[PDB]
Amino acid sequence: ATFVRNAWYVAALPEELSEKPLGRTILDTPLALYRQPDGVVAALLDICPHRFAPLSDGILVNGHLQCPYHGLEFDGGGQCVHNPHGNGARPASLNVRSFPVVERDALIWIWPGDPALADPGAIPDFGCRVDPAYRTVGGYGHVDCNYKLLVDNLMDLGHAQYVHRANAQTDAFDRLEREVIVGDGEIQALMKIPGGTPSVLMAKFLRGANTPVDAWNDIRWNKVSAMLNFIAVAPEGTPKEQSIHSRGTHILTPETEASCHYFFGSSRNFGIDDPEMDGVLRSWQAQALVKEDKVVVEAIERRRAYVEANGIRPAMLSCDEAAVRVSREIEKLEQLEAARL
Amino acid sequence: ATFVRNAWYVAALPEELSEKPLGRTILDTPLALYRQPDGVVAALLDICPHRFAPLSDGILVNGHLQCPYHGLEFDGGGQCVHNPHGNGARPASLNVRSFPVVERDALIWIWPGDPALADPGAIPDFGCRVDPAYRTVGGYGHVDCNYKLLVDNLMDLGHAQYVHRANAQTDAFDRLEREVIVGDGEIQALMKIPGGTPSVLMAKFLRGANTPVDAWNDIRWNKVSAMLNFIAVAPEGTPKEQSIHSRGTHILTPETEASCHYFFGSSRNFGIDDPEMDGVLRSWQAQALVKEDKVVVEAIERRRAYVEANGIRPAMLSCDEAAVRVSREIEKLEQLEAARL
Amino acid sequence: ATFVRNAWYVAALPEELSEKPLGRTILDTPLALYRQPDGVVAALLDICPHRFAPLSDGILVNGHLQCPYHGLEFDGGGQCVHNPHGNGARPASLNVRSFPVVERDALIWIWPGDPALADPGAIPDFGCRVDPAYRTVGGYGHVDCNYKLLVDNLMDLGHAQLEREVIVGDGEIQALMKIPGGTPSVLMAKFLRGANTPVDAWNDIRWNKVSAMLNFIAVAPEGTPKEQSIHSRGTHILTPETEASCHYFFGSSRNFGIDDPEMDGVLRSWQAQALVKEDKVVVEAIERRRAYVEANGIRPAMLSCDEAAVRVSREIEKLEQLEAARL
Ligand SMILES: COc1c(Cl)ccc(Cl)c1C(=O)O
Ligand SMILES: COc1c(Cl)ccc(Cl)c1C(=O)O
Ligand code: FES
Ligand code: FES
Ligand code: FES
Ligand SMILES: [Fe+3]
Ligand SMILES: [Fe+3]
Repeated sequence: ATFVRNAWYVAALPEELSEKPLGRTILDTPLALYRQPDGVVAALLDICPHRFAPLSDGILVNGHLQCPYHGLEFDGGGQCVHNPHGNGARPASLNVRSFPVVERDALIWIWPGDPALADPGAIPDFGCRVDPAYRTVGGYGHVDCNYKLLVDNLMDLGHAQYVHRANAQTDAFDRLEREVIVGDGEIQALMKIPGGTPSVLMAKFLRGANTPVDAWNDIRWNKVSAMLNFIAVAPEGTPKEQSIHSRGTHILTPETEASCHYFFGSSRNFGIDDPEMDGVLRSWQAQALVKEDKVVVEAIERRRAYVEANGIRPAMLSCDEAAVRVSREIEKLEQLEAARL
Repeated sequence: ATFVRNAWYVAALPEELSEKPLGRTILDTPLALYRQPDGVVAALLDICPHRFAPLSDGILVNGHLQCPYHGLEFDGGGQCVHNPHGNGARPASLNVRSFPVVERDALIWIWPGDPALADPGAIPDFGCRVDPAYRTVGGYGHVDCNYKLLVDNLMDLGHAQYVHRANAQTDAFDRLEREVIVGDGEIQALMKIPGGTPSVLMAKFLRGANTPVDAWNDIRWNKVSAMLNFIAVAPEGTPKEQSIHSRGTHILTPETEASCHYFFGSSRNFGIDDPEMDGVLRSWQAQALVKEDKVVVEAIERRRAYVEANGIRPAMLSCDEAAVRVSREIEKLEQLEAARL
Repeated sequence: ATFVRNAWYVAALPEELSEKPLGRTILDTPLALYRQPDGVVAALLDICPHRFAPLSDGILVNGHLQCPYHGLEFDGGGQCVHNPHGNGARPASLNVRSFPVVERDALIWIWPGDPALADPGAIPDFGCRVDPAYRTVGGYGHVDCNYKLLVDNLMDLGHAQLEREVIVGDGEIQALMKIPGGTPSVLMAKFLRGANTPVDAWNDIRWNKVSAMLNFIAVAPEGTPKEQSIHSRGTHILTPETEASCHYFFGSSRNFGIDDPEMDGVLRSWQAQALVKEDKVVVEAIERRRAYVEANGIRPAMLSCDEAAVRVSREIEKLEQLEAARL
């Protein structure tokens, strides 16, 4: 019920779309997502103007989505291009809502609010995902929790030390150094674990290479819920700019008030042509983000009723600065909109 | 929550009942339906007056339904005929509600509203179901949608062109001619598809007959949600009367506000003694009515919250006349009751 | 939504707890139940004060439960004993609620209400469960019905077909039934292979504040004190989970065939000792009909066998009102 509608959200990964429509709900709005014959992606309200049937269950005819119930056909703009009934007239009332959609950086961005306020120049920058110098692998995940819980999770990558201990635990955690940068529509949480033994996973990034290492876990947040992290590890004490790293795509899109879509990926500049390294990253993604994080956040969502019924508020720790700031920016965006209508 | 209680509804097909009670919910009312030893069907509120146990889980004793919890026995009138506890007294408070029920035309009709207003002369006529000149086959189906969505579906038989695309397909759909006839508690939609290629179904009807054909697809609606259609097809261009036909039973009974029972059947006057034609009708029903229709309407029900939250109203086409009229008669009946009671 | 919070409820059987926390909901309150290294059971609100993660999914560190999300560690009192972040300060806001818990009679009792009113002297007496003269076997069961339906069932003395007698005390109610000789079938199956000749049967049940019951099933030759008879005291305790679901703790404490594995298996069966499948179908079915009975104005029609149940039911209702009246 409480969403920030005026903003770009990822609705799907390119590989998920085709001429066969995908039905997906974004911010409590059912959408029919498909790629037209010319390759351009279209996003229509998944509700036929005639009798509300799911257009996503239909097929393309002459490149146009055909409602499976009574045959009305629509173009990517939501305009009804064919009515096989009676005089076959096509009054404006037969047009269906179409959403602004942009395919960029191997992501399908959608604007669920006022289409007049849709500005592609405001789409977060995830260029590394299509940078030939980087190798990108990732996937999709559905989680039964409010998207904000996952934003919190990610804005404190420090949870890895426990929730993903088997892979990310470090014996230098106590020596953690952290800063928070607030910018124009952007917040960054910087983390540096100095001179520690590489973690199981960082050891894999360096290929079983132990030796005293330096690690960085930064994360950038952009308006609403799009984040890109910086996971780097380098021996002794080398520069952070000359180190091996992975820029992780971590984007959340609310489905319902208590559920969300999770788009994740890894864009690395090492072992670029190595199927095994691809396996490590995918294995990590499947185990950490899709299961371990899922377990915790889904359990937290189940306890929301109790915390709200009672007057329980969270007790912040020294690692929550970035998360609280992001959280407050989102709350402000919610309030602005609530004040628009 | 919103039902027209003062009307006869089909609660079950005769073959569904026996001495073993059937538990079924009609208009949010749980019923225990069974056939007594003398063969007369009884309908009791499926809630024991003692501690609310489901009488439908009990068995008959001396022809009386015995509650499975503590043994109170009831007769078809809902009267408690035996109390095995203490002095075994049977105060009126132990009687359970019994509903007016009539077995006619191979259908079990029940009156869930004001019992004093129940009048068997008001039961729709489905005589063809027990006419020795007709061969009748059918069945039952449960659907997760408000019953009105299925009334719309049936009153707008045209959808078969796209929904049943593989069976009811017709190359004369654009040469369609409709005719609506209004009446008291009765509305009829007539449709004709002359001089065209028969669909696979009609083909199987005329035993794979060659040459063009003249079909007939009418449907009659009676107060609330009981319909009988007329599917006729004839060699080339012959009369509508002498034509081989099937009178289809299509009756809906709401279960909950978002779910309903669907009683269907075919009463044909051709291939009467042919197990195969039987298979042709049973297959169609299983395929078209239970599978294909189910999908479309259940998806529409899931989109109700969104259309209501927003102010979306349906955009009617030239094929919606009969459906809109029926829909308006039902709405009026709802209003009368809402007023009346 | 409607619970009597100020009372002791069984949250688990001893054998269910260990250093690996058990997550369980009691009266709509999620709990993390575990046994510390010294063997003492602890019960914490299963909600970390930091960001609400389930402590029940964590593990013990130095004998302290560690939240699986960001590592805060707590002691059995709910006090935060370690914060691995920043200056590692531990302000009182990091403490988590801890519930009064007592392990007695091979049962884990918890007080979910006003912690100030909790008094261990008020815990029902189930001593037979740890009496060396008795052999006790039992188990756990979950049921999708309001706990009151099971209280009714039990107060209707194993109805699966001096004399009558119902005693009403304070926070306690007993229903006694002594049946000389027999008419349908007596002597009982287990009691069979012991004590013959004319006998006397016994089937009583004791109810204690809210939903804890202990029954008495016994038999002895002609005239004989129910004390020295061949008997079994059945533990039948219910603890609401949600308004429409509950936990069922059951057990048998017998003084016969004490060293005989044969009987344990049957005396440990959920269907044979707590509720036959056929009856479980009934209480869950009754729960599904609550909406209809409430929507309409349907009230139950009592029979001659409902006396004990109605009385217990009325004592519970009074307890509900007392608490409600507070707030
Ligand atoms: C969750 O953030 C990560 C951490 Cl903490 C370590 C390694 C990786 Cl690949 C990621 C990632 O971006 O998925
Ligand atoms: C759905 O109504 C029908 C149509 Cl449109 C064509 C053929 C048949 Cl058999 C039926 C039927 O009664 O099921
Ligand atoms: S509901 Fe889409 S054409 Fe009828
Ligand atoms: S609930 Fe039917 S006899 Fe007791
Ligand atoms: S939620 Fe428990 S330490 Fe953060
Ligand atoms: Fe994580
Ligand atoms: Fe259909």
